[PDB]
Amino acid sequence: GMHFSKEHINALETRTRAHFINSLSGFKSANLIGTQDRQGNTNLSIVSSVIHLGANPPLMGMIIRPPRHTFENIMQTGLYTINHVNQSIYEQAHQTSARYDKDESEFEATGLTPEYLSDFCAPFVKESRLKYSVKLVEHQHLAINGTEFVIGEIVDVYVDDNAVQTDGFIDLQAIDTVAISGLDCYYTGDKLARLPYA
Amino acid sequence: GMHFSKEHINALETRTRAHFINSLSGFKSANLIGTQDRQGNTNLSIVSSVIHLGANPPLMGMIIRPPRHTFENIMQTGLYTINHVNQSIYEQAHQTSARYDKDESEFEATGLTPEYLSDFCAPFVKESRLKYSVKLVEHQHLAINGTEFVIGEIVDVYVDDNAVQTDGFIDLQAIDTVAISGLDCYYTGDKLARLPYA
Ligand SMILES: [Ca+2]
Ligand SMILES: [Ca+2]
Ligand SMILES: [Ca+2]
Ligand SMILES: [Ca+2]
Repeated sequence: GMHFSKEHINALETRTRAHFINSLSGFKSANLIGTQDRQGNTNLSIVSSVIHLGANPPLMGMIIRPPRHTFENIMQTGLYTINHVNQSIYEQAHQTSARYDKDESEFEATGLTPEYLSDFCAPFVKESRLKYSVKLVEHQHLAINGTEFVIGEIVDVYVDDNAVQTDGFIDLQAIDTVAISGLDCYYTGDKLARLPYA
Repeated sequence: GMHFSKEHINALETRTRAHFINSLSGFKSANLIGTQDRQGNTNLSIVSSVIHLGANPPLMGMIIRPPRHTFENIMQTGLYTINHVNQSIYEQAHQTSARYDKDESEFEATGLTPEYLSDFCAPFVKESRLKYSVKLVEHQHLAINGTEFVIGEIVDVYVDDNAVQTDGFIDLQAIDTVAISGLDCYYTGDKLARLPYA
């Protein structure tokens, strides 16, 4: 067993320490966040920080890193979409994180395709098999490191046919959702089992 | 494609809605949180909400659901361990979530084994292959649904030999870390690829 002390971790070069600490949370979700400004200019960003907050009411949280437009659009319009990345699109999803021209939509820049549904004024990713609209409820600034904790209410959900079981469970491996580890590693899930209420 | 509206989701029975909304974040990390009270009584809980907050300083966040002892111990002593669940121990990890006697340690109650390291006064899970000590920095109460957002600084990390690559990356599949989806589904990761800075 190897031991990395607090001092040893601080000694590491910035990028090495980044890969290392970002690996420590365990698996993370891979989601595309669809937004637009008030003039209808769209944006799309991959994030790995979507976190469940509750089912009643249905609340989802995410942490925004210390592009600017995704957070700015959310703050200005209060609307966004969350779209599962899947194995067919994880390369294009990853590409959204590149730095683009100020007015360059990551939808336009990549092979991903926007989609508007149910009068919701933020674009969905057409290629995503599980996605939902979200309305901003609260944002909390974390001064400890400059992150933003964005809290929103789930509105509408769209999911491939046959994916949602009668008890509400969705098999993420069956719809080919991908997971992330570290800053840049993508994985599919291989189901072990569902375990009953302990 | 199926569409579940806000109204449809609210119509679902509590447990069905729970499975459904908890599936929507995508994959989640599976971590055991080791704690003890001021008298040395230990506790252990599985959580699926550990989230990366930053690498400099190294901060990890977690959301505690709306057992009491894990949060109480953290608040009273300011110390806890975060331990990756792996394929060999996910059944026992799941069992920690059962309701136990007031003074019954989940270490004692399950096949998992406590371990103290480097003078840190919170127990580690011996069987975990990636684990770290954490010191409480901040806790924020979320009144929107009664959750607690617990923020701590990573102190010491312990990891199986050969797991940490020279660039800091840790292959979670190689150390057999497990992921969670929904409320009760466990998975291993099957690596697709690491992608370069876009
Ligand atoms: Ca050593
Ligand atoms: Ca496109
Ligand atoms: Ca329909
Ligand atoms: Ca035991």
